[PDB]
Amino acid sequence: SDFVVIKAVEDGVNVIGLTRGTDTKFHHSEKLDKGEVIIAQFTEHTSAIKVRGEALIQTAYGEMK
Amino acid sequence: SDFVVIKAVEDGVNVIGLTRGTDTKFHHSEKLDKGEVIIAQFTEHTSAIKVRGEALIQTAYGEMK
Amino acid sequence: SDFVVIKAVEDGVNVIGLTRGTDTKFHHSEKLDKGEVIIAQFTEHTSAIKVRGEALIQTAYGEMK
Amino acid sequence: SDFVVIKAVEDGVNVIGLTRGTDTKFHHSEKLDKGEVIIAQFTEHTSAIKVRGEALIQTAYGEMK
Amino acid sequence: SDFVVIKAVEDGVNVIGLTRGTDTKFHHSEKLDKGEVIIAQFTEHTSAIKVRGEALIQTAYGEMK
Amino acid sequence: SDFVVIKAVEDGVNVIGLTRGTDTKFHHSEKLDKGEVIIAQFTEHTSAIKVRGEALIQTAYGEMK
Amino acid sequence: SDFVVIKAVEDGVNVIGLTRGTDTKFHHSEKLDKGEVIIAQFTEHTSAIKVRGEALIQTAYGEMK
Amino acid sequence: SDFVVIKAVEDGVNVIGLTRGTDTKFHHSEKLDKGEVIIAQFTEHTSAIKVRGEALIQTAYGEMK
Amino acid sequence: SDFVVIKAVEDGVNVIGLTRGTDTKFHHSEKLDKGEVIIAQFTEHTSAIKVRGEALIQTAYGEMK
Amino acid sequence: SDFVVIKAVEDGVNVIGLTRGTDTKFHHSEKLDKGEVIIAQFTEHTSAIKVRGEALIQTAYGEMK
Amino acid sequence: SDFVVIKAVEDGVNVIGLTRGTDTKFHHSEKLDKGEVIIAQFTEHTSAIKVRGEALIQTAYGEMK
Amino acid sequence: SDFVVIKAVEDGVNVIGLTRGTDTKFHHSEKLDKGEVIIAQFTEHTSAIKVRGEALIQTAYGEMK
Ligand SMILES: N[C@@H](Cc1c[nH]c2ccccc12)C(=O)O
Ligand SMILES: N[C@@H](Cc1c[nH]c2ccccc12)C(=O)O
Ligand SMILES: N[C@@H](Cc1c[nH]c2ccccc12)C(=O)O
Ligand SMILES: N[C@@H](Cc1c[nH]c2ccccc12)C(=O)O
Ligand SMILES: N[C@@H](Cc1c[nH]c2ccccc12)C(=O)O
Ligand SMILES: N[C@@H](Cc1c[nH]c2ccccc12)C(=O)O
Ligand SMILES: N[C@@H](Cc1c[nH]c2ccccc12)C(=O)O
Ligand SMILES: N[C@@H](Cc1c[nH]c2ccccc12)C(=O)O
Ligand SMILES: N[C@@H](Cc1c[nH]c2ccccc12)C(=O)O
Ligand SMILES: N[C@@H](Cc1c[nH]c2ccccc12)C(=O)O
Ligand SMILES: N[C@@H](Cc1c[nH]c2ccccc12)C(=O)O
Ligand SMILES: N[C@@H](Cc1c[nH]c2ccccc12)C(=O)O
Ligand SMILES: N[C@@H](Cc1c[nH]c2ccccc12)C(=O)O
Ligand SMILES: N[C@@H](Cc1c[nH]c2ccccc12)C(=O)O
Ligand SMILES: N[C@@H](Cc1c[nH]c2ccccc12)C(=O)O
Ligand SMILES: N[C@@H](Cc1c[nH]c2ccccc12)C(=O)O
Ligand SMILES: N[C@@H](Cc1c[nH]c2ccccc12)C(=O)O
Ligand SMILES: N[C@@H](Cc1c[nH]c2ccccc12)C(=O)O
Ligand SMILES: N[C@@H](Cc1c[nH]c2ccccc12)C(=O)O
Ligand SMILES: N[C@@H](Cc1c[nH]c2ccccc12)C(=O)O
Ligand SMILES: N[C@@H](Cc1c[nH]c2ccccc12)C(=O)O
Ligand SMILES: N[C@@H](Cc1c[nH]c2ccccc12)C(=O)O
Ligand SMILES: N[C@@H](Cc1c[nH]c2ccccc12)C(=O)O
Ligand SMILES: N[C@@H](Cc1c[nH]c2ccccc12)C(=O)O
Repeated sequence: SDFVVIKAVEDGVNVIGLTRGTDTKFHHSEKLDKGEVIIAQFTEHTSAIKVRGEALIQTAYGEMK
Repeated sequence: SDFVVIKAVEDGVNVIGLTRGTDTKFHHSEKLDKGEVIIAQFTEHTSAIKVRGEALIQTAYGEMK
Repeated sequence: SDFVVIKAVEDGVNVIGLTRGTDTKFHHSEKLDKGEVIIAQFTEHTSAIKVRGEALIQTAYGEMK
Repeated sequence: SDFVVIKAVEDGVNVIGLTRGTDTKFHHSEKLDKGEVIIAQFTEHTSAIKVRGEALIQTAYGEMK
Repeated sequence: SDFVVIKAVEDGVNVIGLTRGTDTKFHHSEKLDKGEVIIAQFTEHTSAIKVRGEALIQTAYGEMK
Repeated sequence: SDFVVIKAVEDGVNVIGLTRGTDTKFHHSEKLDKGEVIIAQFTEHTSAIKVRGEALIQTAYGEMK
Repeated sequence: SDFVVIKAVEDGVNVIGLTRGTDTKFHHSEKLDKGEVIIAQFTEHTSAIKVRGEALIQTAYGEMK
Repeated sequence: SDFVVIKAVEDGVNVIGLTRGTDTKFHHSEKLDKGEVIIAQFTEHTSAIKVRGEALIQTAYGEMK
Repeated sequence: SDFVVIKAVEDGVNVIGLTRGTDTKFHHSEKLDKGEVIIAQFTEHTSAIKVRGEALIQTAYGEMK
Repeated sequence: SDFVVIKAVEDGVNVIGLTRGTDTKFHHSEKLDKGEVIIAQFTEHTSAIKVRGEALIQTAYGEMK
Repeated sequence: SDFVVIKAVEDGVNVIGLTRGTDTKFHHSEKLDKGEVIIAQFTEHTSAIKVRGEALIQTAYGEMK
Repeated sequence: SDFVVIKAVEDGVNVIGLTRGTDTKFHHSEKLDKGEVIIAQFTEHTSAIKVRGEALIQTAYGEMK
């Protein structure tokens, strides 16, 4: 399954999972400080991912700075 | 499934999910402040995505600035 | 499934879904103001998409300007 | 499924769906004025598409000017 | 399924569908005037396509002028 | 399925289908005059194709001149 | 299924089908005179093809002169 | 399945597996000293991976430094 | 299935099929005179092919002169 | 399945298999002397691989020196 | 299935099949004199191939000289 | 299935198969003298391969000298 790579360029970046289904709610958040990385899949329960704060993002479609 | 990457260049960007099926309405709007990103899939419930406001958008077919 | 990316270059763009099946009718029209984007799939209900107004379009086959 | 992208270069372009099956009949027509686009799939009902008038056409096999 | 793109360079181009099966005959002829285009699939009923008249032809294997 | 594109460079080209199975016989011969094209699939019935006369041929493997 | 393209560079080229199975026998031959072409598949009954005489041969692996 | 390659550039890197499902918890943290590498898959149990500390990361989408 | 293309550069080339299964023996030898070609598949009965004599050989992995 | 190639540049490299499943522990350590190589798959039992010591590592995503 | 191409550069090359399964034994050795080629698949019975003597080898991963 | 190509650059190279499953044991070794090659698959029984001694190794991921 598809995934995203998220690296914090500054402290306090939040990576938020949004629920799959008829409803769209916050189900989990991970905080990244500068330099920390999360590699996160889309899953049965997560169909959208929100990132708050300055991050470097890589997906199958390229880089989002 | 396919997805889209949307980064807000200005405050107040709305990323809107439109319902899959015979009927079409907005089922969710995620508001992004400047710099925030959403990576969102097409899903059982979402078959079109509308973006209002100045955003950087990436899909399987490249970039839309 | 395949999808199309449509960006309005000027106010008053309409993105129209045509019904899949023996009958062909417009089932939904989405208005886009300048700068707004819709990323829309072909679906069980939609097998053709009509775009009226000045728009930038991307598909698997490239760009229409 | 495969699809075609058709943009009218002049007013009065007609995009015509032809029936799949033993018989080949016109089952629907869409008119495009200058700059208007249709993105249309081949489907259960449609196995050939006819275009009358000056149009820019894109398919999986390239551009037909 | 595979398809062919045929554009008439002169009036009176005929695009002819030949029947799939043990027997081979012409089940349909679509006449194209100059500039008109047909995008036609191979199908349950059509396993060969004949073009008479001056036409620009595109397939999966490139162009035929 | 795989197909062949055949264009007659002179009058009197014949495109001949050979029967699939234990037995091999000509089941159909299509005459092509100069400039005429046939796009023909391999099928349940046809597992080899013979071309007589001066023709331009395209397949998945390239061009024969 | 895979196929081969065979063009006679001289008169009297023979293209011979060999049987699939425990036994390897000649089951059919086609004669090509100069310029004539056969496009022939491997099939349920043919698992090897022999060519006698000067021919230009194209397969998925390239050209054999 | 998809995997990640993580190399510690300094001592004290932690590679953390997050649980797949409705709940998201850290189920394992692997410490890496300078120069040590982990190559870790996404799995039935693990649907996101967090990396803390200065690390070189490679995925299908390229490198993070 | 995969195949090999073998052209005799000299008279007396032998193309030998070796049996698939626990036991290995030659089940067929096809003798090629200069210029003759065999295009031969791997099959239910043939899992290795031996060529004796000077031949030009092409496979999925390129040429062997 | 995916695999990794690991070559020891110094004596005492350990290649460690981590268990697939809810629990994570080290089920095997292969010690490599200088120049020795292990080519190791991900498997039913191994879903992460840890390398301690100076090694040259290759995976589907390139080299890690 | 995958295969290997082996050409003897000097007399006395041996191509040896090793048995698939819990046990590993030589089940067949084919001698190749200078210039002779074997194209051999991996099979139900053969899961490793040993080549002794000076040989040119081609596989999906390239050439060994 | 995936395979590896191993050529001995010096005498006395040992290629060792390690068992698939909960246990990781050596089940077979092949010795290669200078210039000798083994092409070995991963299999039901073998999920890791160890090489002792100076060898040239090729896999799907490139060359390991
Ligand atoms: N338990 C979550 C873990 C997860 C995966 N991707 C995420 C993105 C954001 C937050 C959490 C996650 C899930 O399986 O869906
Ligand atoms: N619950 C929504 C979440 C979602 C996915 N993609 C979206 C695009 C826009 C808005 C919401 C979404 C869904 O599963 O469909
Ligand atoms: N990328 C996957 C995510 C996924 C995993 N399991 C799922 C089950 C149902 C729907 C989606 C999923 C998909 O869109 O398919
Ligand atoms: N409810 C519509 C939403 C949609 C998808 N693509 C579209 C294109 C145009 C208009 C509406 C749509 C559907 O699932 O089919
Ligand atoms: N791209 C997928 C989206 C999707 C995921 N799960 C679905 C379930 C039903 C319909 C569509 C979906 C599709 O068109 O199929
Ligand atoms: N491009 C898809 C559209 C689609 C999604 N779900 C469907 C269900 C039925 C028919 C078509 C669809 C297709 O042609 O298959
Ligand atoms: N109802 C038509 C819609 C359509 C798709 N492609 C077309 C091309 C031309 C005209 C109509 C169409 C169908 O499903 O087949
Ligand atoms: N009814 C025809 C339509 C058609 C498709 N391709 C064609 C080519 C030529 C003529 C007609 C056709 C069919 O389904 O087969
Ligand atoms: N390109 C598709 C067109 C198609 C869509 N839905 C279909 C249903 C039946 C037959 C054909 C189709 C095909 O020929 O396969
Ligand atoms: N009825 C023939 C039509 C055909 C397809 N390819 C051909 C090539 C040559 C001659 C006839 C054909 C068939 O289905 O097989
Ligand atoms: N290219 C397709 C054409 C096709 C569509 N629907 C079919 C139904 C039966 C036979 C052929 C077809 C094929 O050879 O299969
Ligand atoms: N190229 C196809 C031709 C084909 C279409 N339908 C078939 C049915 C049976 C045998 C062959 C066919 C094949 O070799 O398979
Ligand atoms: N009836 C033969 C036709 C054929 C296909 N490929 C060939 C090559 C050589 C000779 C005959 C053939 C068959 O189906 O097998
Ligand atoms: N009857 C043999 C024909 C054959 C195919 N490939 C070969 C290679 C060598 C010799 C004979 C063959 C078979 O089906 O297997
Ligand atoms: N990348 C795989 C991970 C995986 C392996 N086995 C699984 C079983 C269930 C769910 C996920 C998995 C996936 O998303 O599918
Ligand atoms: N190239 C095909 C030829 C083929 C068609 N039908 C077959 C039936 C059995 C064996 C082979 C075939 C193959 O090797 O599979
Ligand atoms: N009977 C052997 C033939 C064979 C295939 N590849 C080989 C490599 C070496 C020796 C023999 C073979 C088998 O089917 O497995
Ligand atoms: N390349 C095919 C050869 C093959 C065709 N038909 C077969 C039947 C049984 C075994 C092998 C075959 C394979 O290894 O599978
Ligand atoms: N037992 C864990 C091992 C694992 C795989 N990938 C990981 C990433 C981080 C931490 C642990 C792991 C699992 O199968 O899921
Ligand atoms: N890469 C494979 C590893 C694997 C092999 N056999 C397995 C059995 C069960 C689970 C995983 C595996 C996978 O994730 O699927
Ligand atoms: N490369 C093939 C070899 C093979 C052919 N037939 C087989 C039957 C059983 C096991 C292996 C095979 C594989 O690993 O699958
Ligand atoms: N009998 C062993 C043969 C083998 C394949 N690859 C190997 C690598 C090393 C040693 C032995 C092997 C097996 O099937 O697994
Ligand atoms: N018995 C182990 C062998 C193994 C494969 N990959 C490994 C990586 C590290 C250590 C051991 C292994 C297994 O099948 O999983
Ligand atoms: N690369 C193969 C190895 C393999 C061959 N045969 C197998 C049987 C069972 C498990 C693994 C295999 C895989 O992991 O899929």
